[PDB]
Amino acid sequence: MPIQVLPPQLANQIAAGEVVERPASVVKELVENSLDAGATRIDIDIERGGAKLIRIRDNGCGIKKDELALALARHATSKIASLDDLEAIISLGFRGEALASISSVSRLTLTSRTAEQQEAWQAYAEGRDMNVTVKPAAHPVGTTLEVLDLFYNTPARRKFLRTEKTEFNHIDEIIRRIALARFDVTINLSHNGKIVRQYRAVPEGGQKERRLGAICGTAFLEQALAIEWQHGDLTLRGWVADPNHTTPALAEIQYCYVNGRMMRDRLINHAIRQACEDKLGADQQPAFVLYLEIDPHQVDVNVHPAKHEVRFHQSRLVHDFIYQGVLSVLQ
Amino acid sequence: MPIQVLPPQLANQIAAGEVVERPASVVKELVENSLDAGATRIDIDIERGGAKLIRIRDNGCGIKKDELALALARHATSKIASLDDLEAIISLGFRGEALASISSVSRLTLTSRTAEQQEAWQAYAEGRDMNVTVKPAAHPVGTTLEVLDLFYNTPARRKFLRTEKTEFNHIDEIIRRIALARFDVTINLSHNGKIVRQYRAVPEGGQKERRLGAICGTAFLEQALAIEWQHGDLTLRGWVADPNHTTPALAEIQYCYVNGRMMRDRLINHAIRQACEDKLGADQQPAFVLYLEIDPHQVDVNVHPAKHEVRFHQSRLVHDFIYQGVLSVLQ
DNA sequence: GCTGGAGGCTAAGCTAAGCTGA
DNA sequence: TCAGCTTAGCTTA
Ligand SMILES: Nc1ncnc2c1ncn2[C@@H]1O[C@H](COP(=O)(O)OP(=O)(O)NP(=O)(O)O)[C@@H](O)[C@H]1O
Ligand SMILES: Nc1ncnc2c1ncn2[C@@H]1O[C@H](COP(=O)(O)OP(=O)(O)NP(=O)(O)O)[C@@H](O)[C@H]1O
Ligand SMILES: [Mg+2]
Ligand SMILES: [Mg+2]
Repeated sequence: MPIQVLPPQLANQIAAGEVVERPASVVKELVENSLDAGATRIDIDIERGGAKLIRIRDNGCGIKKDELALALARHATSKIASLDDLEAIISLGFRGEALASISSVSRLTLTSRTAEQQEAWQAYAEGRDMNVTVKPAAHPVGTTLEVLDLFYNTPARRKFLRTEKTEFNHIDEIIRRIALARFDVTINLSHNGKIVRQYRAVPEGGQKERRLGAICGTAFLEQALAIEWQHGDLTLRGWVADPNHTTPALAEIQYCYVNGRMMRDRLINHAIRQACEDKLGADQQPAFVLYLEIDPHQVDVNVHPAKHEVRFHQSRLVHDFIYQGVLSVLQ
Repeated sequence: MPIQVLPPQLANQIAAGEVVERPASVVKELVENSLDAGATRIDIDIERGGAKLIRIRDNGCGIKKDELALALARHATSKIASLDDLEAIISLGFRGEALASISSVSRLTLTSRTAEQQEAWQAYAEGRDMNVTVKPAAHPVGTTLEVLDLFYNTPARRKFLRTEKTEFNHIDEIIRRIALARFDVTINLSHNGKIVRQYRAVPEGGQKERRLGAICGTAFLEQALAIEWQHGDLTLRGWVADPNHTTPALAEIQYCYVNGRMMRDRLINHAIRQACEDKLGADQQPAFVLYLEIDPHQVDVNVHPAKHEVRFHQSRLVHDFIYQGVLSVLQ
């Protein structure tokens, strides 16, 4: 058997194996792409638990017609030009294996119109080589993605899809986590056409209690302890629940963000777990939302396909900083 | 800010961010390539903790000149042709992004000679466009990879290399895990030219115990309890230590394999952790080397870039099966 | 003697609570 | 004001 180059559709389907875990991961990737384009209104429209239709609409800068084809392509992005840019990144996007993977394992139609361009355009990728065709359409300034029949072309991945309810629950979990990360963009979720969740954006210099309550819950809000802890460029803000009377209903909310990204990292969770176990004695594991800010040069984020976990250049210092911050919180 | 295709060197450097974590990951990837290729003698030579030179030599099938050129390329492999092959994986390779990534973040000089072809060939990929140069060389039947000056051209990642000692410790850990996974191949590790570890291959139907002692110490062997728990298609074989007198020195040995690949999976580790914490006190978490064998269709392995986390189609059944197996072991 | 790095399910069905229609 | 339907929480696989 010879060493032969995989056809681009097959290569993208393999990339979809790591970056597209469930319909929830498709919603996360498309929402992040909209947020990086400076969008303020995000309208997500899940149908049949994401298996049938996932539609995301935004009021972002859009994708001009000629570059629409290269947007759907693989290893093609407008967020890095060289390794130096990758060292100091601010966007939620580095590589071009985001739209390529989803378009490979589904029927992805990309409708967009930039503010400068008068007329909107559609683009969808099909075939063994994933060629893209651009048809004219009507849309306001912004972009709309429709992911239809997810894993239609990969029978094995469809076998992995769970029931309609659980898949929407995972999509709702990702929407809630994105909404907390950015308290400045309105996110409107809708399942089977019936509105499920609406978060109205609090403007810069506003009250953060209302939206956080709508996402976390009233119990978390009345039991929230807002914090601010700085040892230099390391700054840890956010709300931590009180462990004295935390209920199992509140236990599900354990989110941590590093420079505005969703972190499911071992180091940070372990630091909080040690802090909780030291000033309590047992694993009550109280609810918390922590926003950590560091120079992007002290952190490496190109570590995981879905960019959940992160590698810190100052691992022991960051662990000590988070541990001291949570220890101060429990006072 | 236009959408531009990333140059191949940059794209491969980004892939290296996820697949090439440390010199240990480079040793793991190159050793896996040799085993699947069919090798009985693997000779690894780490110099200056992997930072200066990593050389892996095998007695495998080798790579002919034209296929040698495509070996260094990205998305080029001889282990999958279509999705059906990806469903029915019996090899340790799916994508072509491992050698492309290592050749991107280092000076990779692949040298090989197949059994049939007359003479050996040395091939290396260089430049921002990653052109491949194939010069003549001398080598017996098999292949040799030399990774020199790891992360020389990526200063951002070199700062993450810890020391000479720790990097070799991680390489030694991966070598011991590979050796246990296949008791069929001789693996000879050498640091700065001084032999550190030698494991001689036990012939088919041979006694495993002596090699297991060389990898996990005599204490594991006097405290070993072999198992064969089989329910339906699921078979959990291997050796588990006794928690009655387990030392912290033995606690480092917690390896688990799914269809003969090294798993750092959340579901499996969690199941063993629950089983140990139910029939023990003070979180004893005893040492174990357990081989799970499952139908290749009921587990998905294309889940993580470094392939140490699997997605099971029957998550609850597999968790219960492993939990029951370890619970039976602890009596 | 000092120094790195942190193990840690997941999903479906049933029952209870709240809101809307008769 | 009471009954029925939908959504959330809990339990077992
Ligand atoms: N909603 C949007 N509005 C405007 N531009 C967009 C939008 N979505 C995607 N784009 C652009 O289109 C390109 C498509 O590439 P993509 O694969 O999404 O890159 P990425 O976001 O950097 N990838 P990743 O690292 O996986 O997150 C991006 O570089 C964006 O700049
Ligand atoms: N030691 C070796 N001996 C023989 N053939 C080899 C060897 N190493 C690599 N090859 C061949 O070169 C190709 C390149 O493999 P590589 O780029 O590492 O990806 P892969 O191993 O096929 N998949 P992945 O698990 O992602 O790394 C393989 O398909 C093999 O056919
Ligand atoms: Mg993207
Ligand atoms: Mg490989």
